Amino acid sequence: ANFVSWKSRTKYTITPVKMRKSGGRDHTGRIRVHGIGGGHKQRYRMIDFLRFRPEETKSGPFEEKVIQVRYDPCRSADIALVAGGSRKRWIIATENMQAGDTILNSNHIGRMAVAAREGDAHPLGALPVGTLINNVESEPGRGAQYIRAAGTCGVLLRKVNGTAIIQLPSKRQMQVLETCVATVGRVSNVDHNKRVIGKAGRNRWLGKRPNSGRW
Amino acid sequence: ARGNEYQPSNIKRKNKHGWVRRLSTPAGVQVILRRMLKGRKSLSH
Amino acid sequence: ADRMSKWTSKRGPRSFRGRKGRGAKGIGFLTSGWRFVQIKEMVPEFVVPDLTGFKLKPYVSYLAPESEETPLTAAQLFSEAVAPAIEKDFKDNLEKYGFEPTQEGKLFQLYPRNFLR
Amino acid sequence: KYMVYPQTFALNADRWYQYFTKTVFLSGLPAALRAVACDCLLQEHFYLRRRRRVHRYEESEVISLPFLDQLVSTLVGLLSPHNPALAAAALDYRCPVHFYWVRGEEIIPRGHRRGRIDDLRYQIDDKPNNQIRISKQLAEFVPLDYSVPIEIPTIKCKPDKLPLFKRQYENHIFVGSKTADPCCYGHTQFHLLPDKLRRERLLRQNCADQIEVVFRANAIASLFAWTGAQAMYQGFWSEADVTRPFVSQAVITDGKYFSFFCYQLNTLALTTQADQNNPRKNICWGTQSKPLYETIEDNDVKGFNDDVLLQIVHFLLNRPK
Amino acid sequence: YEWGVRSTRKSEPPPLDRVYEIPGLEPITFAGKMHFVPWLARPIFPPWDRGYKDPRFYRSPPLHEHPLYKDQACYIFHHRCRLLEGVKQALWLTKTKLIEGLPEKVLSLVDDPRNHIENQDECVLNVISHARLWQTTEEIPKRETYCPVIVDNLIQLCKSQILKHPSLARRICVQNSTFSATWNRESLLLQVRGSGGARLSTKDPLPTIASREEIEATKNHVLETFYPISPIIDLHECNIYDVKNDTGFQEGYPYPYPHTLYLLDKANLRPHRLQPDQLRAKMILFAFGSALAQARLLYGNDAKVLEQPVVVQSVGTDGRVFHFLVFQLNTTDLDCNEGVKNLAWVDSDQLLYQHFWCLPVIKKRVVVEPVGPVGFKPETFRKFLALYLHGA
RNA sequence: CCCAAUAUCUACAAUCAACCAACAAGUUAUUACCCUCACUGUCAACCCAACCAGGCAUGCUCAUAAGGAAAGGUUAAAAAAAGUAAAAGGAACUCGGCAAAUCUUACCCCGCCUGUUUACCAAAAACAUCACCUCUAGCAUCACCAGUAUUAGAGGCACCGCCUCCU
RNA sequence: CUAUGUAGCAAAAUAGUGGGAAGAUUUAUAGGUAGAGGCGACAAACCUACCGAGCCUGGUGAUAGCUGGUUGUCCAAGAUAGA
RNA sequence: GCUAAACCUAGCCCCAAACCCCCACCUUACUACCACAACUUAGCCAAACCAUUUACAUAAAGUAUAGGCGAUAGAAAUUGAUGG
Ligand SMILES: [Mg+2]
Ligand SMILES: [Mg+2]
Ligand SMILES: [Mg+2]
Ligand SMILES: [Mg+2]
Ligand SMILES: [Mg+2]
Ligand SMILES: [Mg+2]
Ligand SMILES: [Mg+2]
Ligand SMILES: [Mg+2]
Ligand SMILES: [Mg+2]
Ligand SMILES: [Mg+2]
Repeated sequence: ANFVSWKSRTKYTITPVKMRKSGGRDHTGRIRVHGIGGGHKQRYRMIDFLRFRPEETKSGPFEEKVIQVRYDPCRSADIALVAGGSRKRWIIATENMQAGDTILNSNHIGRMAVAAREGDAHPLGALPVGTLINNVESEPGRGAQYIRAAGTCGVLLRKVNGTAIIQLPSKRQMQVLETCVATVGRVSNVDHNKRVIGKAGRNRWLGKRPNSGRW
Repeated sequence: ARGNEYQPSNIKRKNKHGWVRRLSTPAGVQVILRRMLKGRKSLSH
Repeated sequence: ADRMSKWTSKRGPRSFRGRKGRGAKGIGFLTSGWRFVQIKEMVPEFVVPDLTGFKLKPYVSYLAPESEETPLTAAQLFSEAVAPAIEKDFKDNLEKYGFEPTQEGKLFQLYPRNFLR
Repeated sequence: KYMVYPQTFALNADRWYQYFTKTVFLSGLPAALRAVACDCLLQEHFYLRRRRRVHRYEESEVISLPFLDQLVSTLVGLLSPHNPALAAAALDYRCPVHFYWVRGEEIIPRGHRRGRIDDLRYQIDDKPNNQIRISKQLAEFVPLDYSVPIEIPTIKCKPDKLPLFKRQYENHIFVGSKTADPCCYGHTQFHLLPDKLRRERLLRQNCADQIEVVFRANAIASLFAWTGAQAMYQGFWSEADVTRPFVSQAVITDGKYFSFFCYQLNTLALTTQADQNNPRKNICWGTQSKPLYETIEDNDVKGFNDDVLLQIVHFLLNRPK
Repeated sequence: YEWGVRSTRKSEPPPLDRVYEIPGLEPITFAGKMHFVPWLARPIFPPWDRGYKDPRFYRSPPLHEHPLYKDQACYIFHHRCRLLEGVKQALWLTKTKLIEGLPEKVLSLVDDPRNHIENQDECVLNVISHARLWQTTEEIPKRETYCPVIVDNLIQLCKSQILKHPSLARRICVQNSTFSATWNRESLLLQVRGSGGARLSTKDPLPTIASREEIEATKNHVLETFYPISPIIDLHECNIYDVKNDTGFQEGYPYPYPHTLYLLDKANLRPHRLQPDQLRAKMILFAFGSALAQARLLYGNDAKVLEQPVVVQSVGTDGRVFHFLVFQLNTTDLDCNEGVKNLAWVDSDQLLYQHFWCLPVIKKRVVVEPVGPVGFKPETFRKFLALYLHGA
């Protein structure tokens, strides 16, 4: 099967791009994961997760101000378009982010813990013990892979020489270098649990279909 | 009711039985060669 | 479901009906928006001579002598083309007698053929 | 229904369009404006410089159509003093003109309908470059029963043999706006020929008495379409023939050469039954084509003529008395 | 997280045949027989260069080696660009203060009734309709065709006011207007290349609208600053441009002095239509560009405070909402962030008509909102023709 | 039947698009080019069903301006098929009010509902389905996914509330 | 659901009566999944009229303790323990 | 009396000998004209199932040998080689 995956874009831009659904079909052509297909057409907004990325030929902590916090089909959380310097980025927003707010993004580990606003991005070591974080990264300068879903809080547990132990939402710990950049707060779209979809048609709209088999 | 399984279409007919589709795989070249040997004057659809 | 009859431009859907030519040469190229540009150079300009005063006709009288078939061969052409000049100049280094060593700087190349009948 | 094209390459299409229209054609006739006209001519040709270089295939779309737009807009803007009609007028840029009529019958020559008699429908669609519509009808040129010695030429051959092709789409009568528009009557139309039909393309062709054919064909077809649509907007049609002559004017230009036409529709009864004996004819009253100027060298316009501009303003000065 | 999955990039070239890395050997490759063969070595051919270069397959040299290439990054504002913060961003870029509401002088040029066009109210109403209900063969015309006619025939409606004064037939409407104005701001070399239409010019340039004692009364005002957004967001940062101002034409023109700029966001789909704020910002920048081009033509490229301020107008519209701007330039001196500023009076969100119904609205055959415009406000037209009349 | 190259961009729906209300979230600046209309479809009573009361997307006419012919001639037997009418009685027929004529009511079992299924004997009390529960999984560039525990996959059950003698 | 039809107009139709008909709907167009595999709102349902495992060619003249057959004239001997 | 019934060769089978032969066309083949690659026979079938197993010059010799030592498989040394 001539299946060139759609995820072929290289340059970054805030404009939505044209998703092509898969239906569970992998590159060969066979149902690899049952229960996928159909549903509303969607476009993809390239949300950028390295929340500490300085613009071209600049450095040092930077401030950005939001513009809007809109629905996103692909995520479960609500993305936000942050403007800074001469650059716009899509970033996952936390619960209490309104249009017009401002957020700091720093890699500067202070002498001691700096009381951080509930949307800013700081290195793990820079935060105090007992706060809530999102968009954690496994290792520095990599990107956010851990907590990103809707309404998920990640507690910071402790710090030791060069590392920090954080608690993931699944009720278990993990170690990460203290220079890993996280965001303090709770991911947006809280109480997304309580979405009684009501009827099978909604499931079909989202993209799921009922599949018997799954040998 | 059955019997009308052939809904003709030139694009499909030329795509799934044509000269280039045969020549795009060893099995197809074998098919063309069999039909060259048997004498056919309709090698490819 | 017919595979014996020839395949020509009258057969497929719109796309096929358009793409397939009918043996006709091209004279130009498609530009943007399906606009066609013609090139005066790719259109064969016929070269017809002046037939006035010509003393030959489509046929030849039945009162003509016969002869033998003697096809022109490279030797026969060379014999009366350049040889006499050689012999005349043999009584006292080849391009002077019509030899053309290379065929890039002439309009009608002999091999490959860059001209037309 | 046949698709009649006002701007047509077909040879001698003028007389064919006469037959389809029951129109006779008569050869003859029924201040710093020169400064502003030449200034618009220059500001579209040489003065105003484009960013992307001019190519000679859209030259009749970006250096000759704005020329007519400016000419008509300025003349209408400054001539409102001398004619209050233009003031509360309706100026339309590239608005569509459609007419749909029936003339003749033919016996279907093949199929499961052979022998059976069917009407010979026509359809004219036209994008006039500029047009001026008014709210009070103009004054007819000659009365409604102007018998003339000239007779409509007869085409014995089928319509197709002059390149003319059938099709089937919506049928549309349209003067430039729907029925509700008060400015339903019509005053003037300015047409710009595409480059296909221009002088130079037919100069590679080696005939002279065919250049005016395209002008005449464009005039006849487009003015008949417009006038007929005006008529049928008032309730008239073939079986209720118009009582008052309808009239309109057209200026047809290729960008350098101009011609003028004064058409007067008398009859819509063109069906075979309603044209049984109706001796009304439509009339055209066109002129030849003259050159507005000679050339545009650097900044002047050598040989700029004032007769053509005078005729244009003349046609714009008409009043609905 | 890099962008671009591996399986979509060109390819890793196939591993080379080892015969090449034997120092004395010249391999046997299939270049002798002009066609691929899978049991020889893949050749290595010279990079092919066309002695000619056909136009249909030309490949431009990269942006670096163009003759007009400048190291410093210009910030152009051409038609499609859309300022993020909008009005105040344009103010900063132009060093001006937004004075809400049109100036009293022009708004007092229409209060007198003698500047009335015949049957004004009903004629503007039927012009609205003619543009929006009777224009084409379909029941509901679209914006791409009814945005331009509203303006292009409202100006014609007002243009019939020559009878009162024969000095009105002294101006023309032009299309295809391309004016380029380059200036500087805090070592940011900005340019504005306005390629639009619906501009009208005049022989006699417009008068100053603010007193010489009011242009100086702006120094006290502190030009607004936004943070952390740069003043160049959404501007086209280009290394290909020119330090050269052109008004869009050349020497010796009747009607050379611009009067008003009409801007037409006529795209059918909303996302291709500039928001209100973006539209006002576009108006401000285009007007300032025209004014600066005129100033450069009159005086030259010298940063200074103008003795004779040049004013321009602009109306931006989509078809039912109108924005009016009067912009008075008084300084070519712009590098500094203090001094004499230019003035900009703007009226926004001015509705010519609240809504339009093209087909009758029926609940139970009790038609409630019949065909036509609902919520017409002639005051928008009052201000429109006011801006038109000023400068007579 | 198409398009010269490179960079830039390309945040806000569509619904008469304006009011309310939502969710399923819907090209240009530079460089190169002053060339013109060639080539093909164009017919018919037609195609897929071996020749055919079957199958066949869209636009427009909504009963026709277009298109057609249910009876080879006769007589008016039975049995058969379709239809119309019917005295009094009105389910006594029958496995059952199937068919037909008339239009109302009440309950009980099963399944929550709309939907899907055995192309060609079963459309259901089966499958699916919102809701709930259980099990597994700490995470890169070809599916799940350009996703990250309120997520993804695999299972059971089936919203919600209440519990683990007459005829 | 009933009646007609059962080599029928049709290798599943016709006439009436019916369920849905802004949605988990219906549908034209090109592409994909290939046979112990695909697909499946699981019915062993469907994958070109016949699928508890497509179709074609080859091994293949498969094998068959089973069924059916086995061709001129005339004569003569010729039958029911058991392992 | 119809229907029919009759015919010869067109060719072919097996040997011997000799080693055999203008244009368009891989895109939708038969279309004048633009930026990846190729390199162990399983099993029907016998063993009356089936599971190891089961065949692809003459002579020596169906011998040595192999084999649920069953069914079956099986050498070598040496010997000498135009016609119907
Ligand atoms: Mg036709
Ligand atoms: Mg009829
Ligand atoms: Mg009959
Ligand atoms: Mg009969
Ligand atoms: Mg009865
Ligand atoms: Mg149901
Ligand atoms: Mg046997
Ligand atoms: Mg037995
Ligand atoms: Mg005996
Ligand atoms: Mg056996």
